[PDB]
Amino acid sequence: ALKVESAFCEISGASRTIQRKEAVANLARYLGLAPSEQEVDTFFHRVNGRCDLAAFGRFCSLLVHDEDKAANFRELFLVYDKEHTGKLKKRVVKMIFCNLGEPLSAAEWRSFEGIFDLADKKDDDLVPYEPIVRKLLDLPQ
Amino acid sequence: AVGNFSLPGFPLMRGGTRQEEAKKDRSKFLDAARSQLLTGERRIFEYLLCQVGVGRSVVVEDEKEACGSRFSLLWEYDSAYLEKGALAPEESLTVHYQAVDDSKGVLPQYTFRHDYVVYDSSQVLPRFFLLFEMDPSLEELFAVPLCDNCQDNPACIWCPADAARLCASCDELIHQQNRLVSRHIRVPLNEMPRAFGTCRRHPGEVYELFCSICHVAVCRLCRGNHLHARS
Amino acid sequence: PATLYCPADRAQLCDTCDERVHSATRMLARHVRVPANHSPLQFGSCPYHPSEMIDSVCMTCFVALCPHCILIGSHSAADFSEHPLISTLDAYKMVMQD
Amino acid sequence: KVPPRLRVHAAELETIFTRIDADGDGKLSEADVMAFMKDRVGFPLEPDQVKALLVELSPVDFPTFLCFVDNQLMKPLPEVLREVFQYVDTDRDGKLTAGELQGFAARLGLNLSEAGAAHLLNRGQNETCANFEEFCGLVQASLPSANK
Amino acid sequence: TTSSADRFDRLRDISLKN
Amino acid sequence: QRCYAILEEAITQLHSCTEDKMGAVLSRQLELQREIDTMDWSESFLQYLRTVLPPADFLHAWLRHCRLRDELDALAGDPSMLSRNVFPDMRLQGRVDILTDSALRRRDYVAV
Amino acid sequence: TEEQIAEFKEAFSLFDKDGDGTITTKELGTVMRSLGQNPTEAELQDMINEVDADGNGTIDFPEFLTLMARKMKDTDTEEELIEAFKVFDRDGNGFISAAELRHVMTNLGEKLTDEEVDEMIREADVDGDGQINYEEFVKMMMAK
Amino acid sequence: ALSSANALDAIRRTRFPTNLRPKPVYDSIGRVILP
Amino acid sequence: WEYWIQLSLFTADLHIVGGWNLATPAQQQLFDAKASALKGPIVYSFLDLNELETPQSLENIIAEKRVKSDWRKQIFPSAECRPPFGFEGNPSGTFHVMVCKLALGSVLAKDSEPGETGDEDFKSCDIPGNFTALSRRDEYRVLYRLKRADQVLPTAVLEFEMKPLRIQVRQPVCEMCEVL
Amino acid sequence: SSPSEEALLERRRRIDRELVEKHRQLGQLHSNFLSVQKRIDEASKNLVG
Amino acid sequence: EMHWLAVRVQSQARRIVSCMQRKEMQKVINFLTGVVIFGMHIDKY
Repeated sequence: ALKVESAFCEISGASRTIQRKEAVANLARYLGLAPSEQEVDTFFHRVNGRCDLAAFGRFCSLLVHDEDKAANFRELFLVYDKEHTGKLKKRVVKMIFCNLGEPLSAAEWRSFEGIFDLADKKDDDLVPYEPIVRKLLDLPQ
Repeated sequence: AVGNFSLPGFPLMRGGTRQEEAKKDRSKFLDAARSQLLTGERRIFEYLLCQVGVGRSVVVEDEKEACGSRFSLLWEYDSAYLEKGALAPEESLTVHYQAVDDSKGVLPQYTFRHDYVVYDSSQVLPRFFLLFEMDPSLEELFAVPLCDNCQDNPACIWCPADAARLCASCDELIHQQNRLVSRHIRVPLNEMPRAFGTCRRHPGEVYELFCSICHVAVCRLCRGNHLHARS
Repeated sequence: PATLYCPADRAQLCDTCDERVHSATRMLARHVRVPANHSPLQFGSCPYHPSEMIDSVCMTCFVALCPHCILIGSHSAADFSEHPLISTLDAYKMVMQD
Repeated sequence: KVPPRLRVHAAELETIFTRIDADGDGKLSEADVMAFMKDRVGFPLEPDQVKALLVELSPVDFPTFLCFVDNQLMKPLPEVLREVFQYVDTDRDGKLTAGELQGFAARLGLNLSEAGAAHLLNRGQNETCANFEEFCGLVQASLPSANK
Repeated sequence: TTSSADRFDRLRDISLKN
Repeated sequence: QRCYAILEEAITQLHSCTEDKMGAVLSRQLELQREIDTMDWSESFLQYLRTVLPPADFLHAWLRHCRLRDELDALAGDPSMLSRNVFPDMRLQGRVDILTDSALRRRDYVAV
Repeated sequence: TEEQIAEFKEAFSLFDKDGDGTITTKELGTVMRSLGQNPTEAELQDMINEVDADGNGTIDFPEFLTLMARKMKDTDTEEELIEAFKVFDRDGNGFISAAELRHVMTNLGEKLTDEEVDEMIREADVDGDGQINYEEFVKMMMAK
Repeated sequence: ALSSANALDAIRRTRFPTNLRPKPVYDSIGRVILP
Repeated sequence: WEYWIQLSLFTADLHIVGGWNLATPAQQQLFDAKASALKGPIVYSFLDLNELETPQSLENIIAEKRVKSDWRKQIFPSAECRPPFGFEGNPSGTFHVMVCKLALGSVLAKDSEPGETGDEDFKSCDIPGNFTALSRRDEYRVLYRLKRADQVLPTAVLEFEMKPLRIQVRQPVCEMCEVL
Repeated sequence: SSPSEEALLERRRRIDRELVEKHRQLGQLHSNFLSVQKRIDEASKNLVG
Repeated sequence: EMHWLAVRVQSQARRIVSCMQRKEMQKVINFLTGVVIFGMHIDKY
């Protein structure tokens, strides 16, 4: 709870309150969490403008989830890889995130390949998804 | 029974790792006190204040061996001290019903109960046939309250600047959260400026003077029934 | 230019960091914040001791006393012990309402 | 550690504002913070990060820069102070002789005596230069603590 | 507290099996 | 079995004596709780008419509302009395003993 | 209707496996069903005529939109799946027993076979105790 | 799947107790709040 | 009677068109004395003519001489009235309401617990012999059920229009000479 | 400040004071009911004992 | 599950941004505090 109280401070400032859309939708990610854009939409709608220390502390505790496992993330690439070779196409990789689920925007996408080494290859290149899953869940590759 | 004895129908809870985690028994105690108004079935306690003269007592174990037909004292020793008997009472927490709201209650501590077996009738002289009344809805003047912040241990420091009643463990925590609050002057709880109190033989107005013959507080209407009214 | 005062914690601390150092728990929330320069530490120096401000006033000898002028001042004698000592803002409001 | 250090240390904290503010209007502006970037550091911070800096600090005022100072020092001390040991050293030997402490921080606009700088490095055995962990200790020792 | 205390609890056990 | 028959007969007496004792007071309390909320509701309509009616309509509506209060005065009554002299007076008395037949022999020797 | 376009591109690339959205004609029926309305078997080959209108051989994004704009049934909405099993909830406990569906909707009903509804019971009842909580099932239906 | 919308149900139906800010002494009009 | 219906509907647009007292003033006094004999007050219930157990029109109740409704199994809306039936088709239309002057006796707040699916507990439960009435907060809406049918004396049928009626206002003229 | 507005306020005080007395009467009747109920529970533990 | 694989991407691609920019901003507060060392080891003497 000391990490929650500390990290809330450097963003809220002296007002002790986050009114910005971006800074409260994101701040739980320093604490180790993954709140969705739809989840923070319901959070900001219930606290309807102000976010205080008590509201953030349970925003961390009610989003601790046991579905961040490698078994559930490998099943997503397993169906698209019907041959079970452990590799998918890079063109398949793009529709999986831009188009499926929440539509990922283009700007944060350009920083995605810069940190996962997917910018230097061409669109139809063969890519593995085991480095994709392990680097995302911060397991050692 | 010589000493502190317990009376049935009284708010009387418990004093006080893997044993302290049952602290929720006090939270349920204050929950039950607020949930129900307690007339507490005030009673018809009829007691005999017997001047029991015990003397040169022999130390004896529990009652089953101090029964007259199996001990047979000498003419020197005259009573039997039941060592591992009685109950040896306890306890601080007690609700009060202060004015029009509930509180708590930290009763007087440092109790005992010493039980003596007396075997002949001339060591017992009844003196008074006391008919007395115990009602929990009245005022309890032995009224040490708890810390406001910590809601836990009995308060013994009153900070006049903070306007809060505090025990030692919470009072340190009051004054360390900011540099500014460290320099609050901290008087003990003792006899904080609260009031002087309204009269009991008639409500409404407060005491003003003192009597000094029968030591009791005197109000503005009280000196007329005072025969020495000067002192 | 400082105007807010806390009567509980004696600190003349307008605006500024009061939004962040005086809003922590249920503790710091109550803490009345009497504004408009209603500060007992603003009536001038003590004429004997020119370092502290007049914040207490005597209601028997009727002299203006700073903390130095009451603790080891002229009013710190043995016979000057039972005299009532109200705050100086309590004194000024008293003259206004008679 | 939300410092009441830097109130006792606000007489020199204020003179930092008078040097970042070239025009001296009481506002540390967008032009004021960029000018402080090139003359003391020299690393060119292009305007979308000097505007980014102004967000968690529109020109920003004296109480709110005190907020930025007192808040990012909450983080543990040896893990944050990292850049000081590597930037004050320009010969990059891991050591900090008294000359470049004087030079770079008088470009930051302050002073020391040669004897005062000598007492910092003379903490027991004949050193004219400090490393990572002992200068971290000199930070805590000279600074009255932020918890009371 | 307030004197007494340490002498009260030592003679509470009046059975002198010492 | 004859234990629990006597004990539930005391329970039935307790619940029946409490039902008509609390019945006189709870009926009066809900009577006055409705009385506060009905007239507070009536003031909410007059506060609405204060902000919505022009001054000519609101004077007529105020004359209407004063008669509305006095008609609620008439259609409320004033029983009081019986709902005030009922007291918390309940107590348990009895003499139940388990006796041997030869104990009943000794009881009759003392008694008639 | 940008939110309805979003439901279009999600189902279209879900059963697509090629790389640029061109899906084969076998799963043109499946992506149409995942929007949430019943098919007719003649409509299947009627879609293929606009699939091979330009000789593409595959289904491509714009002609999927003009196809769906022509053919739009009343889609099933989120709240009425709750009611669709609440009317089956004669018990009032919020639990829908597995065996009560099988008798009631097969002696009644328009187009239902013995094997299709047996798939519906078996996939809904994963614990095997013979009950399906329907709030968890409808959250497993269209929780978006 | 299971916990993703168990979280969505949780955020929807958990009550939010609010932290208490200090009582304002300067009104937005510019006056001083009097008892 | 108009300000009564205005109070019950939160509407400063409703204005009365007429009325019919279907009870003699001597009968109103007899019902008042019976209510005080029951140690209970009188509440006005503003019911729609078609909300009753069996609906009757105005011409039905005048000709047949009886409002033939079992007042025992009947639910009385008090204070807040629902909008009269029809309403949202013709809001500025003419409707009818009937006032049941009811002798509310001893009351029990049934106060249906959270989990209730409707008024099935407020319909089928037997009123205890101690009391003579039941109450329910339906959310200031109170619903009353009376055990007795010698406790509901209907007073008047009132028809109204929903369109405002403003006072004609006359800013003054000079008295001795009506020239300015 | 009409006579009906401060006859309204008199009726506020009269009914509210009577609510305070009736709420204490529910508390005393409920306390006595579970007082005798406790005497039942002690009579059950004693007679069966 | 693709939505949750997407928001782990939203978390991870955001972490790498402030491992640079916050490290540049605590850099700013570091030489600021490190010359609070400088300006008052001298007026003490």
